[PDB]
Amino acid sequence: QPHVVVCSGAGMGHLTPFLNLASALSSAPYNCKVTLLIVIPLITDAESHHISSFFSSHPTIHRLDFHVNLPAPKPNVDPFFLRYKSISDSAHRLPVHLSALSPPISAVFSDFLFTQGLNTTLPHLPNYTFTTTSARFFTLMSYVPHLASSSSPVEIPGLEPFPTDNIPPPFFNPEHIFTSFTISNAKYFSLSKGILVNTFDSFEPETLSALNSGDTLSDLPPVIPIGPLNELEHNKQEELLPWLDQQPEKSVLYVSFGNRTAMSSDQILELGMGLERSDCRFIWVVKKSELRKLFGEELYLKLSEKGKLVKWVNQTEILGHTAVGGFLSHCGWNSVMEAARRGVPILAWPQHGDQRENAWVVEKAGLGVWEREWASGIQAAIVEKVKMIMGNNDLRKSAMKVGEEAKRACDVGGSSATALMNIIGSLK
Ligand SMILES: O=c1[nH]c(=O)n([C@@H]2O[C@H](COP(=O)(O)OP(=O)(O)OP(=O)(O)O)[C@@H](O)[C@H]2O)cc1Br
Repeated sequence: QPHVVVCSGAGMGHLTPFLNLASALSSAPYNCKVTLLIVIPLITDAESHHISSFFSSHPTIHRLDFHVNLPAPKPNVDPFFLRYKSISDSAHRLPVHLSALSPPISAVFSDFLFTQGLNTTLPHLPNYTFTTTSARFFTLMSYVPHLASSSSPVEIPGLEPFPTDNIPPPFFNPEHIFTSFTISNAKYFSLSKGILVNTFDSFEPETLSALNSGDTLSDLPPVIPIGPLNELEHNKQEELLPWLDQQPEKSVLYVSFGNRTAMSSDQILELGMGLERSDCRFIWVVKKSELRKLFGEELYLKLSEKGKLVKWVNQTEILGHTAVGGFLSHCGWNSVMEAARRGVPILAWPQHGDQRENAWVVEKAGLGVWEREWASGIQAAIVEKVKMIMGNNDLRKSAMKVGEEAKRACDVGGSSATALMNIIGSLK
């Protein structure tokens, strides 16, 4: 009976958890009427494919497009940052757009980019901000308006200090494009009904206990873990599954630095050489002619003999496969949670944004280990650490326990399932 609107943003790291939320709410035991807002046009052609597939497989979820013009490119500015700004700038349009829906909407579950727009413009709708990052990094985000100097760590009372090394450098520049919309939106988190986080109590217990006490970041509304949100299905299974079926248990390293272009040609080459020297079986989402002459023919062949060099996979199907023994990851939060759910040990090589703090959380939780200066010697970093990640050892066991706790959290009666049920049960 309750009609809820899930308001997604731009790019897969934002899209996926919104799709997962929308799907979870549509089905039992929540049984909501769900509308899924999509910002058009989409930033890449790939997302269009995935979004269309989703609505076909969930006919009871209504699509709602929300047009926002592409901003004009700039020499200096990142194109994703420009797009986020444009979505943030558009957000004030949402209450009218959303209130024109039927039936009556009970609540909005929205991207952080829509916070200021939804929370300051009439009509006032009940808005839960759904952050797609860790509780850890979210607490830093909430503090960005209170940033002055970068001389010392940022110390939020009641939380472990944030070293300057891990804070995105833009956050110390109030007119950096990213910082500007972070501030604008974070200033109004206090007017949200709650902050939903794709995490679980036993994964981030120190952060969450501090928040739950009322003494730390007291202006925030309740911060509510609702994860790990379990994944969607698709009408095209992962192509590599029968190849994975042929490999020994826990023998394959899954390698992914996310959707966007992450590493330089020199870095890709070095990773190639390291993977070659490791003799590990692998599946590596690289971001097939480019690669042959990037690696050279000798190395490209040797890599092909042990692994799969791919442009795209169904990541959850890979991580759920018994052949996969480890995950070399940039620690985008969706990837962390997908790995947590399946108990897959992570070798964390973070690059930017929330990734370093996410990597810290991964190590603190016993899900993996963060190689802080991986990028100073890529070939050596993989050759040294992969065997510990891929071993039958203390880390494998700690990762396995995280998986058990992650499944427990979203099972009936679990910390996250209960949290989400309470939200939905309170609804109009
Ligand atoms: O081949 C692939 N298949 C695939 O299903 N994914 C899926 O993209 C999703 C989003 O990724 P993150 O959060 O891990 O990293 P990012 O850097 O791309 O996003 P941010 O959180 O930093 O914005 C995850 O749900 C993956 O499962 C990604 C890749 Br790559």
